[PDB]
Amino acid sequence: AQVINTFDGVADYLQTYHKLPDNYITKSEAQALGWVASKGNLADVAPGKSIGGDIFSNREGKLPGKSGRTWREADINYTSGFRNSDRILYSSDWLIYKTTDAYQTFTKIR
Amino acid sequence: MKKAVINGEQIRSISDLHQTLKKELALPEFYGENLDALWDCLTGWVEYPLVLEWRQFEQSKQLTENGAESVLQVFREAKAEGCDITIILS
Repeated sequence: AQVINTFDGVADYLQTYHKLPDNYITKSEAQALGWVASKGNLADVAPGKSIGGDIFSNREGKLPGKSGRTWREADINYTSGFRNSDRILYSSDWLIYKTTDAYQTFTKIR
Repeated sequence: MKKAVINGEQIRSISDLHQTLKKELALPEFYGENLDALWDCLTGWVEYPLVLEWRQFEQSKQLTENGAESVLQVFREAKAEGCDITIILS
């Protein structure tokens, strides 16, 4: 399928199909195919793919917590080279947030 | 191989700690300076293998509140995750 890697496209997809679009791969899988983060070679070893799907630990506790709730994150607006500061955060009960400032602040988008 | 040094006695705030990490780990220009950005950099940016040498840990704990400990925990979880990180505490 065509790459879906925008906040709205990914958010719609997450809530509609309850999974990430096909162009997302976790850090481990990316590493299993050759990704070396400081080389910024993800597009080389995994064309059209973005890092996403890993557990997000909400270390600073800015996203809302709840008994039974875990979070996951995915890279947004990524194509190739070194990673950026844009992420989409989606929970097990399908709450969607984003950040555009490397996890300093968050906005509820769903 | 990357080596990062923290001179604990020179840390006067949590801000100093993230700024010392930005420089020593060659973090992004807009490094978020939070625990969430730290994790994301250790598992999706930083070069490995990595040796983090944290000198004067106790002193650096006095003016970061829980910070120092929180940041060390992130490095430790990154090493639990599979990152090739060697932590030296003195």
